[PDB]
This record gives sequence, C-alpha cells and structure tokens, in this order.
Amino acid sequence: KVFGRCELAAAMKRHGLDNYRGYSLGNWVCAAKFESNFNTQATNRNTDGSTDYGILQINSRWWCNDGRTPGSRNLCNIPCSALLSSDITASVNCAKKIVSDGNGMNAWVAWRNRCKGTDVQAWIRGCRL
Ligand SMILES: [Cl-]
Ligand SMILES: [Cl-]
Ligand SMILES: [Cl-]
Repeated sequence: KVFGRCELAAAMKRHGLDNYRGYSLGNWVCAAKFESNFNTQATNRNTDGSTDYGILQINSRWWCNDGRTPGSRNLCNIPCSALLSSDITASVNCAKKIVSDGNGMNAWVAWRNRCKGTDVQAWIRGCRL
C-alpha cells in the first residue's frame, strides 16, 4: 500500500505514535516519507547482508526474522514479511520497541539526516486529525 500523507498521519495517531517517547506525529510521518516514500512494500538490502522492511525500514539484523540474516536477534518476534502489510500495526508495535532502545529516533538514518531539527509539523499541516 502507498499511503497518502494525511492518511498515514491518521493511522499513526490511532496506533499511539503522537508524542510516543516525546516524538510528535510529524517526526514519524517525516521518517516514513524519507525511509519508504510511504510504501509498505519497500525493501532495501544492506552491505552487511541485512535487509530493511516496510514503511519504517526496520532492519533484519536486530528486529525481525527474514531467514537469511545470520545471527538475527529478532527482538520484535515477527517475520520481516509482516512489516510489508497494508496494516501498519506490526511496523508501529516494532517501532515503539526500537525508539525505546536508548538512541530514540536516531535509529532511523533518514530521520537523523532529513527530519531532525527541521519544521516537522509541516508533515501534518492541512490534515484532519
Ligand atoms: Cl508534529
Ligand atoms: Cl493501518
Ligand atoms: Cl529520545
């Protein structure tokens, strides 16, 4: 599924991400835009042999099992395929574990480089929330 900006903001709000660990909804929408272009089916292979999955590009070395990442920790206890669903529940539940892990949203390279310290409220401007 390719989400619209306001559609995704509404879905993320219903799943409890607005101000989760102090990160306003715009931070999450900005992260999804630059990680996946709002596409739930996005995948990207890394040099270390791990793969990033879904709307928030969650990595197979630590967070999900894809059966081809040796030494996989599978901390969200989910097959990586579950993160590619039109239903973002699995991605949101796993993201809540990641953002609690100590480094907050710096875990997402695209958030640190393209969202952090910008006017992230712009990402939810015009939306009925
Ligand atoms: Cl915001
Ligand atoms: Cl959803
Ligand atoms: Cl933090």
